[PDB]
Amino acid sequence: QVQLQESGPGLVKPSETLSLTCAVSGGSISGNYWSWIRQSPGKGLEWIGHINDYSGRTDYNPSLKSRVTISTDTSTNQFFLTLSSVSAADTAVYYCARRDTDFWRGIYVFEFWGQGVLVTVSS
Amino acid sequence: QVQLQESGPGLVKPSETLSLTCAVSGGSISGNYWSWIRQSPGKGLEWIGHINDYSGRTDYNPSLKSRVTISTDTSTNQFFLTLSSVSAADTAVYYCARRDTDFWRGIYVFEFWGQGVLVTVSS
Amino acid sequence: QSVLTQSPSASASLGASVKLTCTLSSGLRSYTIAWYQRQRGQAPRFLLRLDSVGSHTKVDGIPDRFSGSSSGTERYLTISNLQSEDEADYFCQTWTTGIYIFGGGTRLSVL
Amino acid sequence: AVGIGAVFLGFLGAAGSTMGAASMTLTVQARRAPEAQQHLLKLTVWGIKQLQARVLAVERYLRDQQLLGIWGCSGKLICCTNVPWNSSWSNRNLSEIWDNMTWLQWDKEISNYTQIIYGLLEESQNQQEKNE
Amino acid sequence: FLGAAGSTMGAASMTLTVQARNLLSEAQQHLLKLTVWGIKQLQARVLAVERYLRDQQLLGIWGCSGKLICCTNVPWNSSWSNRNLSEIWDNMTWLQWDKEISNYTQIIYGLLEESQNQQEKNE
Amino acid sequence: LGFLGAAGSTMGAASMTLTVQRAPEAQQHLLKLTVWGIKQLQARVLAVERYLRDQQLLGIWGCSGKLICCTNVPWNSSWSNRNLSEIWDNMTWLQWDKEISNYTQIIYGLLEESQNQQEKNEQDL
Amino acid sequence: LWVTVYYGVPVWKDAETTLFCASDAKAYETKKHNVWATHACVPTDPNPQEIHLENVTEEFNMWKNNMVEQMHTDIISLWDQSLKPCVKLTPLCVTLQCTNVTNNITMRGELKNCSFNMTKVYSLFYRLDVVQINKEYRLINCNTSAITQACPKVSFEPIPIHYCAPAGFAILKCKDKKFNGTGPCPSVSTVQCTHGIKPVVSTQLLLNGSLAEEEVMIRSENITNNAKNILVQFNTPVQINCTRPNNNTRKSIRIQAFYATGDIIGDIRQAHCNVSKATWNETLGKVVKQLRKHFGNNTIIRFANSSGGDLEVTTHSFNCGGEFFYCNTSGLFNSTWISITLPCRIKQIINMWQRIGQAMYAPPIQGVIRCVSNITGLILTRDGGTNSTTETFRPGGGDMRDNWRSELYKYKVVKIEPLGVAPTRCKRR
Amino acid sequence: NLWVTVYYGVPVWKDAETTLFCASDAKAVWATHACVPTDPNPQEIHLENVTEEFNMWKNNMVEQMHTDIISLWDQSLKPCVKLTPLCVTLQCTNVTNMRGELKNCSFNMTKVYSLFYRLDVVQINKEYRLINCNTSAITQACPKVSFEPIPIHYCAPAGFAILKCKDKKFNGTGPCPSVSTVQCTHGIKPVVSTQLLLNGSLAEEEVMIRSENITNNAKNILVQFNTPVQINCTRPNNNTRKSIRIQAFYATGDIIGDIRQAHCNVSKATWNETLGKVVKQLRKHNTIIRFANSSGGDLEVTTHSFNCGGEFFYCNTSGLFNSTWITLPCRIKQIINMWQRIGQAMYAPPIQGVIRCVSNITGLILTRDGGETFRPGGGDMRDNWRSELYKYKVVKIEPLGVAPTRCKRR
Ligand SMILES: *[C@@H]1O[C@H](CO)[C@@H](O[C@@H]2O[C@H](CO)[C@@H](O[C@@H]3O[C@H](CO[C@H]4O[C@H](CO)[C@@H](O)[C@H](O)[C@@H]4O)[C@@H](O)[C@H](O[C@H]4O[C@H](CO)[C@@H](O)[C@H](O)[C@@H]4O)[C@@H]3O)[C@H](O)[C@H]2NC(C)=O)[C@H](O)[C@H]1NC(C)=O
Ligand SMILES: *[C@@H]1O[C@H](CO)[C@@H](O[C@@H]2O[C@H](CO)[C@@H](O[C@@H]3O[C@H](CO)[C@@H](O)[C@H](O[C@H]4O[C@H](CO)[C@@H](O)[C@H](O)[C@@H]4O)[C@@H]3O)[C@H](O)[C@H]2NC(C)=O)[C@H](O)[C@H]1NC(C)=O
Ligand SMILES: *[C@@H]1O[C@H](CO)[C@@H](O[C@@H]2O[C@H](CO)[C@@H](O[C@@H]3O[C@H](CO)[C@@H](O)[C@H](O[C@H]4O[C@H](CO)[C@@H](O)[C@H](O)[C@@H]4O)[C@@H]3O)[C@H](O)[C@H]2NC(C)=O)[C@H](O)[C@H]1NC(C)=O
Ligand SMILES: *[C@@H]1O[C@H](CO)[C@@H](O[C@@H]2O[C@H](CO)[C@@H](O[C@@H]3O[C@H](CO[C@H]4O[C@H](CO)[C@@H](O)[C@H](O)[C@@H]4O)[C@@H](O)[C@H](O)[C@@H]3O)[C@H](O)[C@H]2NC(C)=O)[C@H](O)[C@H]1NC(C)=O
Ligand SMILES: *[C@@H]1O[C@H](CO)[C@@H](O[C@@H]2O[C@H](CO)[C@@H](O[C@@H]3O[C@H](CO)[C@@H](O)[C@H](O)[C@@H]3O)[C@H](O)[C@H]2NC(C)=O)[C@H](O)[C@H]1NC(C)=O
Ligand SMILES: *[C@@H]1O[C@H](CO)[C@@H](O[C@@H]2O[C@H](CO)[C@@H](O[C@@H]3O[C@H](CO)[C@@H](O)[C@H](O)[C@@H]3O)[C@H](O)[C@H]2NC(C)=O)[C@H](O)[C@H]1NC(C)=O
Ligand SMILES: *[C@@H]1O[C@H](CO)[C@@H](O[C@@H]2O[C@H](CO)[C@@H](O)[C@H](O)[C@H]2NC(C)=O)[C@H](O)[C@H]1NC(C)=O
Ligand SMILES: *[C@@H]1O[C@H](CO)[C@@H](O[C@@H]2O[C@H](CO)[C@@H](O)[C@H](O)[C@H]2NC(C)=O)[C@H](O)[C@H]1NC(C)=O
Ligand SMILES: *[C@@H]1O[C@H](CO)[C@@H](O[C@@H]2O[C@H](CO)[C@@H](O)[C@H](O)[C@H]2NC(C)=O)[C@H](O)[C@H]1NC(C)=O
Ligand SMILES: *[C@@H]1O[C@H](CO)[C@@H](O)[C@H](O)[C@H]1NC(C)=O
Ligand SMILES: *[C@@H]1O[C@H](CO)[C@@H](O)[C@H](O)[C@H]1NC(C)=O
Ligand SMILES: *[C@@H]1O[C@H](CO)[C@@H](O)[C@H](O)[C@H]1NC(C)=O
Ligand SMILES: *[C@@H]1O[C@H](CO)[C@@H](O)[C@H](O)[C@H]1NC(C)=O
Ligand SMILES: *[C@@H]1O[C@H](CO)[C@@H](O)[C@H](O)[C@H]1NC(C)=O
Repeated sequence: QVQLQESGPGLVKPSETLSLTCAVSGGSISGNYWSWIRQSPGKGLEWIGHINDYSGRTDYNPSLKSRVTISTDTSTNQFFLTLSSVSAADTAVYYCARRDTDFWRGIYVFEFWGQGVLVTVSS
Repeated sequence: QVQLQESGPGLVKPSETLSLTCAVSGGSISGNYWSWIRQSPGKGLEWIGHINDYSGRTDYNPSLKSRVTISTDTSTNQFFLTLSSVSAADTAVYYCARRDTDFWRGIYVFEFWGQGVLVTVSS
Repeated sequence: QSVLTQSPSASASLGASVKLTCTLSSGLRSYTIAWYQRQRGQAPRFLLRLDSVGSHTKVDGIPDRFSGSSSGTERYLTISNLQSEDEADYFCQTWTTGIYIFGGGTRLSVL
Repeated sequence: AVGIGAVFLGFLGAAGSTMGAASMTLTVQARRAPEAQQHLLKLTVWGIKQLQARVLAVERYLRDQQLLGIWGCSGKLICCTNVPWNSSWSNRNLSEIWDNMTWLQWDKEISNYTQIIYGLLEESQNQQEKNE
Repeated sequence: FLGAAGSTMGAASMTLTVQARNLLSEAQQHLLKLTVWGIKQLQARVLAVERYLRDQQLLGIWGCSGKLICCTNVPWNSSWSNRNLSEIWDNMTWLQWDKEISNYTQIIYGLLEESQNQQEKNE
Repeated sequence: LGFLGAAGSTMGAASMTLTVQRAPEAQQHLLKLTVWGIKQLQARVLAVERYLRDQQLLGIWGCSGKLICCTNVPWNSSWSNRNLSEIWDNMTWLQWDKEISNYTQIIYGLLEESQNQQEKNEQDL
Repeated sequence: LWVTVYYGVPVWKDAETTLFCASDAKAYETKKHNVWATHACVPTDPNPQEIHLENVTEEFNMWKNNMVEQMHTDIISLWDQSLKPCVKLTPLCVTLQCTNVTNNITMRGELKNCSFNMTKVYSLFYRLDVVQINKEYRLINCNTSAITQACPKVSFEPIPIHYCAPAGFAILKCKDKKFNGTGPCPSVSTVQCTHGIKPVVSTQLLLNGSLAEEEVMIRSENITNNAKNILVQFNTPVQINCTRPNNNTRKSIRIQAFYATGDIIGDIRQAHCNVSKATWNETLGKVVKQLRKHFGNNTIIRFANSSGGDLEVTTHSFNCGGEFFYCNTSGLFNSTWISITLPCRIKQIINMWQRIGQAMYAPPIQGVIRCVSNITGLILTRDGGTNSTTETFRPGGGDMRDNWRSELYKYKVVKIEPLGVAPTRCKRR
Repeated sequence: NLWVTVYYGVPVWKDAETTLFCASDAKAVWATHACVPTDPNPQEIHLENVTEEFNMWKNNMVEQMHTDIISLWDQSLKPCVKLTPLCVTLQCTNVTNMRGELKNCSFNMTKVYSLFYRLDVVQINKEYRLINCNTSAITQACPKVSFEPIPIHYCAPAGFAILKCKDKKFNGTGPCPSVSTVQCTHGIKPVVSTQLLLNGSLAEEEVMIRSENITNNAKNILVQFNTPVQINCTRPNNNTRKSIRIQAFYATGDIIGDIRQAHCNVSKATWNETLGKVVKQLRKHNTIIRFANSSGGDLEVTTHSFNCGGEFFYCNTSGLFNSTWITLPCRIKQIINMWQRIGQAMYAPPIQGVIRCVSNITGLILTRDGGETFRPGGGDMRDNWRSELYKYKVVKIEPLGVAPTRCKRR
């Protein structure tokens, strides 16, 4: 059983870095895939990125590869999202989730999800 | 004071491997040439092969190059002949001898010989 | 080619002189040889090296009665003061290339 | 292949053996490449790597020896101390621990209290040397 | 690492273990840079280990053999800054003590070696 | 290596002596320098490993560190009995080792047994 | 009594530490130059320090192992490092005018001869590789992908790789032939360097795999749970002979020397693999026997072909001679049990390791490409489930770590801590 | 009532075998790729008052060097081309445009003629064949690699030291008063020769003579000179390389210019003086000291077989040894089997133009006679390599020591 707690500023001005921090408890010692997903209001969900907290190699959505950066620290056992150059359309509910390693016939699913932190951009 | 002793099967069937073991006492630690020779009944002797105890550079008679294999065991300080595809024409008295290390006027001699061991092939 | 020849058998009475002839081929006109004796049922013994000029290399522990000489492509092994132990098989061997050439074996008996 | 790692594998040489048998085994155990093509420089790199592996082995061994020397043990393989063993640590008698269980099970039962054991050992050695 | 380097004599003497443990811590041209870097790093660690071992050997010459708080039999001559033992042990930091003793270290080492050897030989 | 200078001297002198005891990348012929550096660090690491094994032997003989260690097994008669003065005054260490080389295994075995017995009967009381 | 320390004591602690690679001496020394699978790794010792232990039982768990993740990460980094020096194909992303070739029909050819105006130059591509745009065609991922082509000199082939624990660690190895890979292992040996591991990419099948002694083995973290995969290790390797019956030529078009496929010599036919029917039937019999043993005799075992999803998992993806075949197994697993020529195609744009990052472009291979391989391991995904009716085992896989876990199923990395203490009747004077 | 005491730190060493790796100077001739470069600071620590008895006839460094030389030869020869298809009947005829010697032979391969030497081919009973084509798988040397001897130092690995003897009065065996410790060795030259040592090291003081046991007239006698006897030796023939494709086989075409046997001279006065010093030396250890020529044996021991610029000369050396107390007609053959092996044989592809090599003569190999006549001999390559390795001995340092002193511990 893995528990997720996401945190970060609830109000962010336009056109600066947006920082989110998600702390995980009960995860596996290595080989985890910590993924960041978001859902914009009045729109469907969309994947942001994922980190292999053992290898350290990242991966991001192709349309957001220039604005995001995901890091992870094992000692405190957390992982951070930094979405720089935020725009007006990036207001959304952000979730930090963990995707499995079963790969049941060409799928990776995120079994464990965070509560869902609001991020609103306004002046 | 170098003494050579030989042992092995006395009777061997056609079409298998004949293995003969020769042990040495008093020989030098390294640099020696251990030679295997044989004499068929009613015929003159002929050289089978030899091994350099230090390097391991084997050498065999050209008429028996594709059938024999000579190896050494430095830990117990012995050396083995393995003659494959033995026939009824290979019955002979087998000797294990030590090669000279002087080369006096273009000769390598066999200063020390073994007592000779009989090997026969019969139906 | 390259081959050694010698008498198949020779004999003499005890206390006499025995001559052993080792014959080299045409291409072996001057090669050195080595003499080997083998008493029946024992380890063959090194006797001596001997070249075409008459030089011979005595071996420690070999009786001084053994002697040798050379004449062209003929090598002579002379034995004097015989006993029953000298009855054996003798042969001359040589090294031309990294292949050895042994004699056909000569049985010497003493009566 | 050579160095101190072989010594560590020799320490591993008998894991399931008896405690006394393990201690006796510990006491007993205390004692031209062909270079075909572009192999010289790769051999230099491999030499750097092998030297660093051997140095890692040596440093781990030296750290263990220094930890042993912090207490009253210097460098002896087997060592005797002067801090009492309270009954809280495995109150049951010593015949079963010293005859039946292998070192693995003893380590599993002690790993919870190994830190306080080390602290008591170091404090006892410090006190013994200060008083003397 | 240095820890209580500047603290009073007593605290440093009680916290010796910290310093004791801290003291023992392709493409052609790219390959040459790599091997020079490896040479530098390996030389650094090997020299550190050898200096630690030399210090351990010096301790072994005396009656220490790896023990931190050693104890010898050499009498303390008054010529080496004779003062009150408590005053020396609660006022001056290690640095000033060694600075004002660095003129007599060699004679102390020689006396220690001679006393240990005499104790070994007499008994 | 390094301590070969004292060789050929008297055991008294040898014992006394042993008691007392940024490169850039513009250097020409770089490959020779780096290879011989590899060799020198090989030598130094083998030196420290040999020292560690020798110290382990000294520890199992009840000496731990130290250089002039003393023990309790008596000198047997068969081990080339000679007058101590000429043993320790004229000949050299190499010759002495060549003389006692046949017996060093027995020496080590007796030394280990003596130290083990000393530990046993010291922990006895 | 008192407490005594014992330096030099056999102790174990399950801890994870980075391991260094070890290439076999003959792997690199003999002939291999400029191949990814071998690099500056330290050559292994001539003979491993394999010491057999007695009366020891250690707990193994491959599904919580760490060597598999470590080796997967090493393979990822090695593959990226191999691909880095090669020149990118970014300028190639442009509209292409394509017409499909009708020189020969096998099962249509599906190839497309496409012209691109690189200031009209022709090239040959495959249908899966290029997608129509609305005739005009475009590379499948050139818009939002940093597409790249492999270096012409380098070649893709498995090469043995050993893993040696650093000083202070050990590799516990379960020598038990009958070992499903979980819980206690009766016979535990210890090594410094592991046996030969060949990094091979494959789905639904294990090629160059390590045959398992005794009988066929079935492994899973949870047979009952549907989600967890199932590894099947045969005892008798199955021959497979697969060949692409075509020959191509490489045209050097400068963008940076891009290599494009040329016209095919003579006939054009889709690739085919061959497997003997009787050996396949016998191996399937052993597999279903073992699965019934894990499921009861009365259980009914059924098979089916892939259930879909992407294309690298439905089919059997594998590289041969430098060409990446995606060869279907639609017909191999079509048989209902109670108590073969594989036609297949190629895709020159591949997404290795299932990431949306850089995709590598397969260089053309001149001449007929044929290869023999050792089908030794199967990856099965249990059917859903309604109970006590039957079971279906359509092949799955795709997760490369699952492929690695078959070779590293019998190793664990352990930290030795020879500083144990003990109580005894001994007091220091 | 004495007691053992351990004395860790004592400078005790013992002789012990090992595996010296290599050391070279040339760029990675010999294969040389397994040879590390050599630009160290050779630490020549001269020990004091150290008498360490040496030996030369029982070194295990010599066999190690011989094995290294054989391995380098085989490795260099390996990537070359086999001459198996050459095993065909040769239609040979004499050439006139040391009278007969060379023979022109046509062969049919699918029909071209080339030049061969009389001692290189043997007739069959007009029609000739190679000397040993089927018994030994002949392989021809690659043209790019020569046979010039590159200096090859031997260094001891970590933990071992090499002991030099700087004493001039030294016959190899017996105690050596002056000794020094080193890690590398001097520039030993792997020259192949018989009866003459060719470019080896020069001994100081007077000429030196040495053997295992002189009295025993079987042990080879090595003599090291003081003043080298200059020998310049040529092959006065405009040889023409000819390439024939079967895989590129090389042979000799028609000779440009006149055909003359390869011959060379020796400074008569210097040779006489050096031989006089030698014969003065042999009087030790007043009878007749003859000097005959090589008594029988194969071509590798009868003549002064030696390489020169890729061409192998087997030279008549009777003239050099006839003074009882100078031009030498050097025969030429191109087939060759080295180190007295079988199944391996080289072809020595011809070199165009005229070759002339100027070299010293530094050592002599002589054998006693029964009964003197010190006729030359040799061929045991170890005897040749014992003329430079006679002042080296791999030694392992053993610091630990035990001594009987008066102590009681506790
Ligand atoms: C694994 O095994 C399953 C069988 O269990 C295979 O599934 C069949 O796949 C074939 C193609 O190989 C399918 O044939 C296709 O049918 C589509 C639907 O039309 C018919 O079939 C359905 C039932 O599926 C009926 O209800 C309907 O009345 C029709 O009879 C067609 O649209 C397809 O046409 C398209 O593809 C073909 C071939 O490329 C083109 O020529 C056409 O122009 C068009 O593009 C095709 O005819 C069959 O229906 C499938 N059956 C099932 C049960 O799924 C899998 O293919 C096999 N492999 C994998 C990877 O799953
Ligand atoms: C070493 O020195 C010795 C003596 O100092 C020397 O011996 C001489 O050798 C020559 C050459 O063989 C002998 O000359 C022979 O004379 C007889 C007389 O009939 C000839 O028949 C011989 O001819 C045969 O050999 C020729 C080759 O040399 C063939 O071409 C010919 O067809 C025959 O087969 C031959 O000419 C001479 O008699 C001896 N002298 C003595 C005193 O023995 C020897 O040559 C020197 N060199 C060596 C050994 O390499
Ligand atoms: C003993 O020492 C002497 C000198 O101390 C030494 O003599 C050297 O011999 C070599 C071999 O002939 C000479 O090198 C050759 O010299 C000629 C004429 O100068 C050149 O034409 C040659 O050029 C060749 O170089 C290419 C690459 O190496 C070859 O592939 C090609 O075939 C060319 O022909 C070549 O340099 C050298 O000049 C002399 N040295 C002196 C000072 O005279 C002798 O070889 C040593 N060993 C023996 C056994 O004598
Ligand atoms: C399981 O092991 C098999 C061992 O044979 C593997 O087969 C080999 O696969 C490798 C690539 O991983 C091939 O290497 C390339 O092959 C192509 C074509 O092969 C033909 O040419 C080579 C070279 O002359 C020759 O050796 C083959 O026999 C074929 O004639 C070559 O063009 C490349 O140069 C390169 O060699 C092997 O050739 C191929 N051997 C065969 C025929 O099986 C098999 O791939 C392994 N399983 C997997 C998929 O990992
Ligand atoms: C090379 O020179 C050395 C000396 O520099 C020679 O060593 C000498 O060898 C002889 C034996 O052949 C030694 O004689 C010995 O005498 C003692 C007492 O008489 C006796 O007990 C021994 O059995 C032995 O016969 C002699 O002492 C020794 N020289 C020295 C200075 O110790 C060596 O013989 C020379 N080698 C050659 C080939 O000339
Ligand atoms: C040094 O070289 C000489 C030259 O041959 C060797 O001398 C010979 O050694 C043999 C021993 O193998 C002697 O044979 C025996 O001699 C004893 C008397 O000492 C005698 O009782 C025996 O019956 C037997 O004949 C031989 O006499 C002696 N001298 C000669 C042949 O002239 C010596 O062995 C060589 N030294 C070494 C260490 O190799
Ligand atoms: C493999 O078989 C072993 C048999 O011991 C399994 O180990 C235990 O199996 C029992 C059922 O027989 C379970 O109740 C235990 O929980 C298992 N313990 C362990 C070690 O997990 C092991 O689980 C099996 N592994 C698989 C499923 O491959
Ligand atoms: C080596 O040289 C000697 C002397 O130069 C050769 O002996 C001569 O041979 C010729 C040819 O028959 C005779 O005419 C001479 O009379 C011989 N010389 C003497 C002094 O008698 C010897 O033949 C040469 N070696 C070879 C193998 O030919
Ligand atoms: C012959 O040997 C000498 C060694 O004595 C070689 O070296 C020369 O020795 C003389 C004598 O002291 C020196 O003056 C020269 O400087 C040395 N070098 C040279 C290149 O002459 C000499 O080289 C050898 N002969 C040949 C042809 O190499
Ligand atoms: C490329 O992909 C992006 C989304 O990442 C999309 O917005 C854009 O329209 C695409 N362009 C092309 C050439 O398909
Ligand atoms: C592909 O080939 C078929 C013939 O098999 C043809 O009918 C079709 O028009 C071709 N496609 C295009 C885009 O030309
Ligand atoms: C693969 O299968 C063949 C079948 O003959 C077998 O010989 C071989 O050993 C197997 N494995 C290898 C090493 O290719
Ligand atoms: C080589 O050929 C010759 C003649 O052609 C023959 O006499 C000889 O026996 C052959 N060698 C072998 C080893 O058969
Ligand atoms: C020695 O031999 C040579 C060559 O065979 C000859 O010229 C000379 O006359 C002979 N006699 C001597 C040098 O006294």
